[PDB]
Amino acid sequence: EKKQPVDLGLLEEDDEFEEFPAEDWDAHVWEDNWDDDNVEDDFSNQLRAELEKHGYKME
Amino acid sequence: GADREVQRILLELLNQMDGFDQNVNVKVIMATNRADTLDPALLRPGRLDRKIEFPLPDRRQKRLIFSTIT
Amino acid sequence: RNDSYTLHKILPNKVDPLVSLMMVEKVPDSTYEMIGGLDKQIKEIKEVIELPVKHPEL
Amino acid sequence: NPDLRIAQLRFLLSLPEHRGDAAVRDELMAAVRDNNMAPYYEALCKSLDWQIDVDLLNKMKKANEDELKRLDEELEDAEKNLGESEIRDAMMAKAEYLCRIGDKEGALTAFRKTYDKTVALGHRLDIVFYLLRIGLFYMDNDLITRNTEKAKSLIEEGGDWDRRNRLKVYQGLYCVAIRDFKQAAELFLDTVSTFTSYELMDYKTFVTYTVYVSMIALERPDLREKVIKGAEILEVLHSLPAVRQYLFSLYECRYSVFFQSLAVVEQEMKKDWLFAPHYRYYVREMRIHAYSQLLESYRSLTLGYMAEAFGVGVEFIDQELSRFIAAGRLHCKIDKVNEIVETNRPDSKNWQYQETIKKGDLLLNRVQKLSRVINM
Repeated sequence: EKKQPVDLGLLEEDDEFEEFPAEDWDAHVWEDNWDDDNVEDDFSNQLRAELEKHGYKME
Repeated sequence: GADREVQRILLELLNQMDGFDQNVNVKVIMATNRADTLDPALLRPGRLDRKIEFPLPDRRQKRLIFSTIT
Repeated sequence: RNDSYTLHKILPNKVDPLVSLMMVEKVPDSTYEMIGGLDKQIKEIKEVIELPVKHPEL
Repeated sequence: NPDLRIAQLRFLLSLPEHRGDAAVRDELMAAVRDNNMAPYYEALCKSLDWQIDVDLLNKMKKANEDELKRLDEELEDAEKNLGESEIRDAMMAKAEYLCRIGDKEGALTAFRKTYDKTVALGHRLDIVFYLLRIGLFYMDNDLITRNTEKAKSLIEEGGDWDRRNRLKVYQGLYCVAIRDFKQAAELFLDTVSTFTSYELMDYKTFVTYTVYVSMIALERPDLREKVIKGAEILEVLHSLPAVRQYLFSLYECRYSVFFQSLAVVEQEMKKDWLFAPHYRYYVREMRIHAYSQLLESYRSLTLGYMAEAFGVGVEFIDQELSRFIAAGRLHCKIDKVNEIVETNRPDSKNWQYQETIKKGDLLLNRVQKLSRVINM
């Protein structure tokens, strides 16, 4: 059955990136997920919240 | 052939005495003046823990007893 | 077997008497790690009991 | 022990870099020397990518061989002169020594076999505590969940409330190590009454954590009840000058400042490990609360009022709320034409419904998945 699966996989592809991924092949997961997104915002905001208000100080 | 019946009665008390579960909200209250002819098997941490004494009053107590009676 | 008064089957356990006596005594089941200030003794005890048993060949 | 601090400083070195090549690294190395550690030196070098002095490694390994030799020998003498409670102890020094040598599998096995002995409670329990300790040290997870269950049983049977408190400190700190702050709230927050477990960290650190998580996941009247009015905090929360300043700023409706201290502490979290990348989850949330708390008394209020309060420009403020509104995490809605904001209250059902369906789906996906497996 495993062999059959493998065969199927082979047919579907090879593959280029898939091979690389396999080669690379860890870690955990923690608990739950979504949505990460970007970062360096909060302080950036404050950096701007200053600047903003500093601009508003400039105002 | 009379003792046999009692002993068990003790063992009965004994068995269901500690057989509970720690959760069984059931307290045991035993009253006796001659706190002496009591198999120690009774007064063991678990079956009979708190041991309480009832003095023959004195001065103060009597005042409460007297005042309460009168 | 009730009326046949032959063994129908052999039930499990018997209950032991010595165990029953021990239960009736109820003497705290105490593990070491709970008595500080009683080593020298313990050592002695070990010497007079533990060692004597562990390796009576000693 | 093994002393966590090694791990914390290690993580510190990992940081976004930051290099540096400051206190940290040489602090670590300094505690390699006196700790003749090894499994790091290759583990760390392979991680950080900066090895050197093949000689030092050899010296450390040598001395290690010396003492492992010695403890092995000691144990040998016991086998002929046991000494039940003794043997297990020399073992505790063995696997323990693996802790000083910070090798996981080794102390693991060593401890295990010591359980077959142990017999008592402090050895069969507290030893476990250390075994998991390693867990905290490596940054694992399961390795702990399975042992906190063990100790859980050992404590559920008998034991006392002295071990249960450390226990709740570990479990708690763990809960923080994930996104599970709610569970850490009560756990840690209740850990202030007692805290003999300085093994991990000090008392004021812990304090900052329990106050942090408290502020995060406690309600407003139970914040005032269990933290703002913390007899053990007042004497400590006066010892600090950051989280507290924020906590008060909230509770008392002094927003605009609250923000600044919030950013500050955020810039203090990314340094820790218990949060690591949670510094992004914490602040996100702490943004919402205030926005929430600000509106709750208004059926309508004007942006410039808010922006003015917090002391930011409108456009940025609008931009912020836009994050939380569509997610139904905030019951506001905005009108930009007139610069106004009105608040639509939510229905209880609407809350659960969204939560119930989410939970039900998670169970369904797991049910089916493993269904097919057992089906074939």
